[PDB]
Amino acid sequence: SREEVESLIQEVLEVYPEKARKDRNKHLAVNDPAVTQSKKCIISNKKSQPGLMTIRGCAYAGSKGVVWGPIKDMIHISHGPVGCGQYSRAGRRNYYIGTTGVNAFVTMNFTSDFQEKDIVFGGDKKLAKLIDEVETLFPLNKGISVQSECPIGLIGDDIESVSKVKGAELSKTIVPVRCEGFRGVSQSLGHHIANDAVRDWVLGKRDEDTTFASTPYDVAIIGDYNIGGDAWSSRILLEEMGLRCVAQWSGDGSISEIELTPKVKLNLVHCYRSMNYISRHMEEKYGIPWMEYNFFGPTKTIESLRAIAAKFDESIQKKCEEVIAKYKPEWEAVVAKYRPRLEGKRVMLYIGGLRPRHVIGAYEDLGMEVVGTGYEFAHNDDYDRTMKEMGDSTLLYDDVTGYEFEEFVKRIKPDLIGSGIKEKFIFQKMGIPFREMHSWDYSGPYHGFDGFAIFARDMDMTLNNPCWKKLQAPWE
Amino acid sequence: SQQVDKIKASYPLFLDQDYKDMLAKKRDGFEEKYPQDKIDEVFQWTTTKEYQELNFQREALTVNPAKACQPLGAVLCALGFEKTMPYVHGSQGCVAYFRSYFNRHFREPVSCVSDSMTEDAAVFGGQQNMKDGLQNCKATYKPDMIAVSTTCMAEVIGDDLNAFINNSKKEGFIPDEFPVPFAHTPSFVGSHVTGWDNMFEGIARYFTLKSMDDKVVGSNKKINIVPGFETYLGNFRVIKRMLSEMGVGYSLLSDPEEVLDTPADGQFRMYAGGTTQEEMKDAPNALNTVLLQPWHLEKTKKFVEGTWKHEVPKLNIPMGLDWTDEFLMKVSEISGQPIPASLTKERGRLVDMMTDSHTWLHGKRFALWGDPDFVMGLVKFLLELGCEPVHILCHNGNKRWKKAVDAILAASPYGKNATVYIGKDLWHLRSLVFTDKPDFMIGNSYGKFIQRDTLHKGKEFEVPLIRIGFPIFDRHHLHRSTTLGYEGAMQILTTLVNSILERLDEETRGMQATDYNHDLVR
Amino acid sequence: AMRQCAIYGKGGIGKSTTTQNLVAALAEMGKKVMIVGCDPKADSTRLILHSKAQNTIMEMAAEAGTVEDLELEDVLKAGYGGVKCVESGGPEPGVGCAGRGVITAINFLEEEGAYEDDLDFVFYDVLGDVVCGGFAMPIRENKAQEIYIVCSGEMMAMYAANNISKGIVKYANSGSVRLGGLICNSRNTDREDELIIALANKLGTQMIHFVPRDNVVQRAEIRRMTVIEYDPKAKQADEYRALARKVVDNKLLVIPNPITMDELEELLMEF
Amino acid sequence: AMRQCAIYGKGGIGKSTTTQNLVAALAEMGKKVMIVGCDPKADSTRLILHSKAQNTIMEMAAEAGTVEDLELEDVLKAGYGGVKCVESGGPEPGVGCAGRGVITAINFLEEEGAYEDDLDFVFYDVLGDVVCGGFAMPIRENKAQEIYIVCSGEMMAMYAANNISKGIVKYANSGSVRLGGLICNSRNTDREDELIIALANKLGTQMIHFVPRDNVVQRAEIRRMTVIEYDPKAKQADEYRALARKVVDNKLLVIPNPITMDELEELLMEFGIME
Ligand SMILES: Nc1ncnc2c1ncn2[C@@H]1O[C@H](COP(=O)(O)OP(=O)(O)O)[C@@H](O)[C@H]1O
Ligand SMILES: Nc1ncnc2c1ncn2[C@@H]1O[C@H](COP(=O)(O)OP(=O)(O)O)[C@@H](O)[C@H]1O
Ligand code: CLF
Ligand code: SF4
Ligand SMILES: [Ca+2]
Ligand SMILES: [Mg+2]
Ligand SMILES: [Mg+2]
Repeated sequence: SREEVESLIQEVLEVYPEKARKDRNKHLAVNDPAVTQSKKCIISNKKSQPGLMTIRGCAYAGSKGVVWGPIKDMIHISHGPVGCGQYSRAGRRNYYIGTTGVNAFVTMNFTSDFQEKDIVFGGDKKLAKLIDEVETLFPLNKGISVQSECPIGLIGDDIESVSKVKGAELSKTIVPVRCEGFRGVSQSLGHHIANDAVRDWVLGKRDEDTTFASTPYDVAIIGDYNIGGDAWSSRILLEEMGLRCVAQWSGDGSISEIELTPKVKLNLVHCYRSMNYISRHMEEKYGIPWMEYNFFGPTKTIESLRAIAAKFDESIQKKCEEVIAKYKPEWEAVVAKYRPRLEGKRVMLYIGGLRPRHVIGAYEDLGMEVVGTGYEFAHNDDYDRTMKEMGDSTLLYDDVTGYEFEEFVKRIKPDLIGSGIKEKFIFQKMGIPFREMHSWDYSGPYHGFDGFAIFARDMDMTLNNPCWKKLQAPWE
Repeated sequence: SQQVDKIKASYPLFLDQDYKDMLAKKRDGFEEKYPQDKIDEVFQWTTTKEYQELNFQREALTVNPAKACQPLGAVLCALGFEKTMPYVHGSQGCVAYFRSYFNRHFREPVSCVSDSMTEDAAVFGGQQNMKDGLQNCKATYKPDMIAVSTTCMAEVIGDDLNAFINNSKKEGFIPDEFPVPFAHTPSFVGSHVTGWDNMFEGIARYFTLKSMDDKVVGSNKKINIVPGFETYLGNFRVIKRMLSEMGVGYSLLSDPEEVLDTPADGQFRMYAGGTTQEEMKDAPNALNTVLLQPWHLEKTKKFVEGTWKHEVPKLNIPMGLDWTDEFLMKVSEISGQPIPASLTKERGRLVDMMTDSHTWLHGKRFALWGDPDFVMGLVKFLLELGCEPVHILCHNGNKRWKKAVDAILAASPYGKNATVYIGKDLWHLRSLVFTDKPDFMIGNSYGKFIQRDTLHKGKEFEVPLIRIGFPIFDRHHLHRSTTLGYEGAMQILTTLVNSILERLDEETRGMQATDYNHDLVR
Repeated sequence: AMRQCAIYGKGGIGKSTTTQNLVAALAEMGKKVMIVGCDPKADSTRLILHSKAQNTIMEMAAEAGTVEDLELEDVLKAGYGGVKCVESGGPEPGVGCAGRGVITAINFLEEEGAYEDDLDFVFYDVLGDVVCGGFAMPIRENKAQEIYIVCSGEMMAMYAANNISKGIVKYANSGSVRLGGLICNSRNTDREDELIIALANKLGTQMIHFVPRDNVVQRAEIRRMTVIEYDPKAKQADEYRALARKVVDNKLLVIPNPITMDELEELLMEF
Repeated sequence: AMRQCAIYGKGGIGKSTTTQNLVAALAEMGKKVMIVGCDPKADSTRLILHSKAQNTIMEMAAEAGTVEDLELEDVLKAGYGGVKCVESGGPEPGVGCAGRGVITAINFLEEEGAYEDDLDFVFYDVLGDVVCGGFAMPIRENKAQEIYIVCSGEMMAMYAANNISKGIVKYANSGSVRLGGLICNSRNTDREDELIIALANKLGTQMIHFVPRDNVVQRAEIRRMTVIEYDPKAKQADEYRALARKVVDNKLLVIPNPITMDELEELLMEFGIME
């Protein structure tokens, strides 16, 4: 109930000191589907209170980790000490096709590897030396990007000049990116720093080039990172509908695809938080319109295929119907097999920016009810989009602390919890089935119709796995 | 498309013809990919000697490092203590990364907190974050002790940890009495091992420095054991079991084994076990302090020898038959307790396994990498097994250590083709396996990729990866293994001989081709 | 529509003093102005404000501990004649970059909405001695379109003038940055004026106004007020109105031709 | 033991002229001395050198395009009294960090072997207007053990001196860097000596010397030579000998207790600078 959820929030906040307690209450809300504006309900995207175990990453993670790292052809240098590149290497599954270390470098870790001589003297000379070295060793790379770690902003290193001078010397595009960890308050400013970096150094190169032949059906998937091959499964559906996909941002992406993007007629934006900055820019500079779409679950996909097709002519609309007709028996078969298995099960989700709101349709397609949801680093426009999707009196949390999350889960008692790696081991211990939402628990793809079968099957094996019955010892 | 009866995951889903056609179209249509012949030409080039030279000529670019930063080392060590919460002063993205890197290797929850310093915190300093952070963390997680380490942003701006912590207590944010040991842990300097060493000397120093007069050496008749940075549970377990078996009293400082291994019984335990504060306080009263991994325990050796006046024995990490004999004999001399019949039986069994598996093991060539103590230990054991370690790489190693290992290699006729490389990454190693080919690679999960590259050149050129080391993320529960002692040696011996036998079977499995040698009894 | 100009010069030569006076003449004129000081000294906003010290964004934000946390009203306070005054502030000596403090302070104001407040003019009191990315930040992002450098008869003021002009030259293609004029502060030099204009001509910009040394200026400063404000009837007070009248009137922005050290040697030697 | 000294101050106050002249005197005495100017002007090595300009490590490193590729004999050239004169120089304005060029230069000088050359003294000319890490690097590394601040009767110099002392205090736990004294240059103010010593007392360090404003430095300077070298007999030549004598003789290095702007403001009026 609303009074009960409200009490639960108040009850939990009692443990915190006052500055932290006062600030946190602003981030916890009981959802009202009716409210138009998020700010009345919840406040978001504010610096985290120290010592509370927030799940948020840094700006480097948002820029190097999510937007930039997935491009296959380019080489990304983690500039600074050795750790950031190391923890983040091959951590995220933005799937790509290439010969690694030769023409594609995603899983590879490239670093300046700062030592104290570099921190005292500075790293510009080294970055230039590294750029030259990178060039002799890996001759087929199509670009270079420098992702700034925290010490770069602090020691006064100018990477723009080195990037500008070397780029000129190598007739190669080098993108300096200032995603220092201290900048921003979450993985979020990183996306913006990364988006802006893409726009200043890589978007306008084929500004005057008219050689590429373009059909009116050309479209670019924006903000789909191909985790587990999500983009590929999403891409095949658009192609079958008759649209041509010129570019993917940035999963399994290439710099050539990105430079050719402005040539496209429409931009489909899957992840609003990460790449909406680029989308708006493209609409202002090139006039290309952008529409947010959802491919999780058969209902969102059908609704999404339909909307995208309307923006196009009747042949496309007709083709859209054939495709929905084609995959309809496949998805319903999955529903028939797995809905009886997952029906009425309550779900709690914590993830960073796009997914808490987005996977709701898919869970509901399986008869599961999402009792509560939250975001690691989502803005309020993200929250505006969230409440319509969330049911009434459901719990909403922004930048939930670890302690808040455990207490909420103990009270609410959800059947299954979708969240990241740090949160997962605590919950299994508690005996609650956990599915990792970020990595799709090394499974996927969860996007599209093909993705949905994997998703229903995954929720079912974990939720109904025999191991949950076994936790209390028989001898009391 | 998906048959509901047998659903396909990414693999082999993308292997389907519609998807294959789609990817090709995407590759041909928008990727502007270099021709396959060119890609092939370039790939064969990296496998060559000429490329190794240019690759080994690098002075500024590091590709695929074998080392991680200091705070990782500091958080792991802080985890060793009872009801202790690791606390890292600096930016938060670092904490998320440490918890995830640890979570994946241990498949266990890792508790860590940050004071969350921002851009604004960069100009003013870390003082507010530290007071609020210390106050918020204590109220929220109820840790008995909070151990502070710092992120590079904090190290570069220069926040004073001692001043900050004292002012927090002085201003009243946290009690005066609440323990708050702190260690500066610059990521640019060293590695996670050094990070571990710093945190420990700091914790040891905070508890024992003010009171030394009351302490008298050998008064408590226990031997302090300092593990160092360790990611195998069996190691903590084995050291304790043998001392226990021998009857020797002991204190293991920084024991993270209960917490990293808590049971799923329906209740989540943030803190489990750990070294007690009293154990830390009463430590100088030990007869002696033994350091398990001496190469990264140098700062701690200085504090323990100088402040506690313990004469730390020079002993190598207890790996292999000789080193473990040396550690036991030494414990026997310090304890005054004899090595029991039970332990001598275990050594006998190790030798019996060595005599039993020697023909397959002999002459095998290995390329291996890791932290310096572990690599050093492994090198010593392989030579004891008569195997030939061709390429030895320690990224975070040094000149003295290299000198130490070369001496070890010189002592054995087996260490003839062996070469030690320090400051060289996995990219360098890739080149080494391609130019001079080892039978096997012993290392962490990062080597999965080197193996993939060798198989690409050819079946015959592939070097299978054998995983011993940290981090291991593609296999499950290996962190439950033991590398120390006779038990560790036995585990290591079984994995190497079986890795070798598993490979021979694969090579001889072809029907009417190579199956003549695909023997039932080996 | 809105022009933002930044005052640059060597320390101790009168930029805080010169800027405040020119702005009060402008305010007396009814023009709405905001003065943001990028100088670590933070005495930039002292005369209009009539306050001993103006708390910097950095001093206010440090106690609060976070930047968006801090209030605009507490940070930005209104001076005499309705002028807006704020101190960018900066870092502790030897920590981070002094110049970065200018940047967070300027972005906080943009986000907080100080600009697009229909402000007629914006002036940045800036430290002109060392050209650094952090110090030359207002030059890099187009924080300020027209830059006016305070210079005098000695070797240091002319050299710093040349250096700042060197800076405007490097960032010309990316920005709209131009050198607005050269304001000469009297060092009571024998041929100070001909020298600044001569140094100015070679440079490519006309010296906008010559400012004499007056004790009225010294006296107004002790009372913590501007000359225009303390004595409206004064010659020095009327002088400032000339520079302010000239600044509104001047329409010449030029990309500088930095001069060589030697020409500076021949030139100092010429007058 | 070879010695390292730094002159830090507000620009245009005579840091270079005073530093060069003191070293000429020590060169007169016979101590082997080396001067490195970390100020971007590089007119710092001009009086000793007898060169209109001195090509820097920064200028020399470029064109050459590699720092270690650059030769020492070309980079360091010996002056009057046999004192080595070298220039750190720096980047074209607005690009990178200026103090940074100072660091690469000392590193270059240390790596190429200038020190442990049994030079009795080493003098660093540094821009004292702003303190940030590139500038504060000599303070950060223990580049200069003893620091001397040139300052005058004007309020800007005292802000500069006060500002630099705050620098030393921050790097005090890490380093062996300590402020030596406050050198004083006369601008012909009413009570320059009394005012500087009061501030020195407030700062916690002694004002080392009072250097009179004289037209003789100018005559020697235009000739592009030092005062001690030009008129050994001159009165200004004896004063510079005294500073040289005072610096070698001085044994008081202290970590400064910085005064507030109010204390600085209050102390200027105490002598009547401001009513
Ligand atoms: N035109 C002037 N007439 C008289 N005194 C002046 C004049 N300009 C500046 N001053 C005095 O000289 C000093 C230096 O100028 P100031 O603006 O404070 O330095 P900065 O250029 O570093 O901001 C002040 O103490 C001020 O009273
Ligand atoms: N004692 C002195 N008496 C008179 N003039 C001096 C004296 N010391 C220096 N000067 C003059 O004053 C100026 C400042 O000295 P300089 O080293 O060039 O400045 P900075 O090192 O501050 O850039 C020079 O033009 C110099 O000739
Ligand atoms: S916020 Fe990297 S792990 Fe950290 S202490 Fe630095 S070296 Fe080590 Fe963000 S940019 Fe990166 S991820 Fe952190 S580290 Fe800073
Ligand atoms: S950029 Fe300039 S102000 Fe900043 S640290 Fe470097 S030299 Fe100092
Ligand atoms: Ca587990
Ligand atoms: Mg000022
Ligand atoms: Mg000088």
